[PDB]
Amino acid sequence: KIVNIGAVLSTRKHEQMFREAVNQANKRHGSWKIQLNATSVTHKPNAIQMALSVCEDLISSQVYAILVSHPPTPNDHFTPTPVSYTAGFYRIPVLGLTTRMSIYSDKSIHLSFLRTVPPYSHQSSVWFEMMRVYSWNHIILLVSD
Amino acid sequence: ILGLQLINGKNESAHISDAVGVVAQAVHELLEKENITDPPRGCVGNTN
Amino acid sequence: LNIAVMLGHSHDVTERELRTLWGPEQAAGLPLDVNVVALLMNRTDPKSLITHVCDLMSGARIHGLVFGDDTDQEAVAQMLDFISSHTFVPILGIHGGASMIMADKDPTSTFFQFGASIQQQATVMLKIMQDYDWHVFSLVTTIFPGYREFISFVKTTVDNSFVGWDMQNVITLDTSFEDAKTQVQLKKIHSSVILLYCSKDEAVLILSEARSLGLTGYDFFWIVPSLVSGNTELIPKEFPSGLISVSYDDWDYSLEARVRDGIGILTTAASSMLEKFSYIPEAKASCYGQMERPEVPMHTLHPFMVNVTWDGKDLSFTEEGYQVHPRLVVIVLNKDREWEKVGKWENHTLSLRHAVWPRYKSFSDCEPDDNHLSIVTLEEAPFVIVEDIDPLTETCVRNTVPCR
Amino acid sequence: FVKTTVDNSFVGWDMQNVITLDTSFEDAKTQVQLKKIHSSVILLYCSKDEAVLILSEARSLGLTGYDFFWIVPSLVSGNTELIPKEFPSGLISVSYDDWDY
Amino acid sequence: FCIDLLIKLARTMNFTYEVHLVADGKFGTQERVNNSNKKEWNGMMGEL
Repeated sequence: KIVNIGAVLSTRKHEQMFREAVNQANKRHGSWKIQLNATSVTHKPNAIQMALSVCEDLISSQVYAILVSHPPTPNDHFTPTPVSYTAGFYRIPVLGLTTRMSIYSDKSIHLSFLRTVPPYSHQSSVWFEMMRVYSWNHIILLVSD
Repeated sequence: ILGLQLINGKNESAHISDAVGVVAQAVHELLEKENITDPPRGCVGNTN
Repeated sequence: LNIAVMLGHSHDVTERELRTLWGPEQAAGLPLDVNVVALLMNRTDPKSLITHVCDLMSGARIHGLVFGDDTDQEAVAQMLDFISSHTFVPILGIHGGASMIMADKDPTSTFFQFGASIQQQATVMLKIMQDYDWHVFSLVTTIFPGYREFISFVKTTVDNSFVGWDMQNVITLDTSFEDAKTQVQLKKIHSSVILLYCSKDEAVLILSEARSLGLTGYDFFWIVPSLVSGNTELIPKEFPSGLISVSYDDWDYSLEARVRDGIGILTTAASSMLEKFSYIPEAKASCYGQMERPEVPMHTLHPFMVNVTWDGKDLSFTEEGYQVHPRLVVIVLNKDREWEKVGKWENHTLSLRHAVWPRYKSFSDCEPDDNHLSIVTLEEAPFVIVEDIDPLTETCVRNTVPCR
Repeated sequence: FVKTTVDNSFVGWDMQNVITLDTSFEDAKTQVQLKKIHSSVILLYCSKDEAVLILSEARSLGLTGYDFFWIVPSLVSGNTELIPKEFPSGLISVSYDDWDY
Repeated sequence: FCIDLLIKLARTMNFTYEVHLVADGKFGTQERVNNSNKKEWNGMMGEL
């Protein structure tokens, strides 16, 4: 019944809409089997401390799927890696939606992690999609690595 | 120069809605499946 | 300085009872000899791992955390690599789950392994085929990470060589392979050799499913890299006797020898850095707190951990994190289901002990084999000519038979 | 009769395993001996219900593609107008006339 | 003799002429690279 689906998110305001969202989810596919619960804690400062919390709080409540977003204020220096690691053990799928640098793409260092935000590598697909119909084919490439 | 820009960007509410809808449908299918292992107490103790 | 070890309920249970490792004499000439700390934690709980590491760090400031495990969950190694980044304490896993190798890691970490990369394993695996001339095969790679590095490496090495292999259907089956997605797929395979590569559960399921129908016969040897059988002593019933699998050492190289190999380099690293510049500093003081500023003047002893030699064997690491010269050993089941040996593997030479293959019963209780004969021949000038082996592609030209 | 005819004519016939599967085969009294067939033509011959069971089991895993024609005597499809949902298209089955005569 | 054919084709297709020779002198009989099994496209074809 209590199919916990956690979502580690940004500050309380950005986490506010979840308790409203779950009620709509609990109502649409409603039955006496899918009475979900929501447990969430913001992106704590530092990394090891939050990695403790995700086991101290989230799976300590025996959760079933994890949702993760970007830290509100800082840059992509400390994107949440341990979520893909702490949940990496039990091979539970983890859903990201905004964090995006294309390192997470390959399912070799992060096992199973799907994103609703597409990494910048798709620009190459977009670049192809327009250079086809532009009357030019030969192209020079410059990029860091 | 050729600029570029995405549609949604910082619109996490719609992403949350779509994600929870997809997950709800998937778990509604999942509840009608084989044995579902009860998630453990957490990190402490069990490492199966 | 201070060095700590870490192990749990392995094949040897003395450990702390044993003790006295590196202590009494060992390499006594090292100035400022380091002590040892014995920890016998059993459960590999993640929070337990972090708590243990942080408790050790906040206590005596260690400069080495050699670790060995006894489970098979591969996911451990990534977290040791992760902890290395966030604690600046070098750490070298040896035996168990946290021993197998994975892809490139972040250069900021200071974690190293003891196994061997998939490339060297594949090279040795192909090297066996030369001494037995079964040069016809067909891979089966299921889903696992790296399932394309293996395929690309084998494809490149086959064509790059000049011996003249015949590489048949590749068959990159995937998914749940429950009922029908492979029965058609796993029916076109007729060559005498397989090169399966997957996880333990995947290997068990594949062997059980394709044991009956596809190819398990007298001339259907299976070979597979070390990933499937990496711990031994947990062999299930599905594995058929006669399977070959190159693997890192299990019988020799006792854990007592491994540990003496372990702390030795750390002491030599301390000597090297002291000669370069006597600093012997700490790494991150205390793990926990509000300290999030990455000062990190340098990786400390990281540049000194490469090309380190100690009492014979050269323990030289790679930038990715492999060695340069491993100690691979080719091993095989037998009648009583216990790996014994087939031969060693030196720097670039195997020199396997055995003669032509004994042709074990590739089955359990089964139907016997009779299609093997032992023809005897002589040499006459125009009918049967005997010639020596050739220095190039050293088996023989592609229009003759092994005339042992 | 089929063995005699197939081995007495010139033609150039090439026969294979015969597989006299037995029992009611709830699930696995035929499966361990059905994986062997890999040829192009089958000549199933049994009662209608058993034929449905066998075809459903075989299509599920074995062989139903563009080059696996099945051929069956009239004892299976004899009454017509009773096609189950298991029969595959492309069957060939001799039968007595019902459209003419 | 080949020069006449080249002149005719170039005059038909009206482009430049940048002639050379081949340093080693060969028809690109490829061999492996030094000490490694990687194929080395030497000679004329490899240079092209």
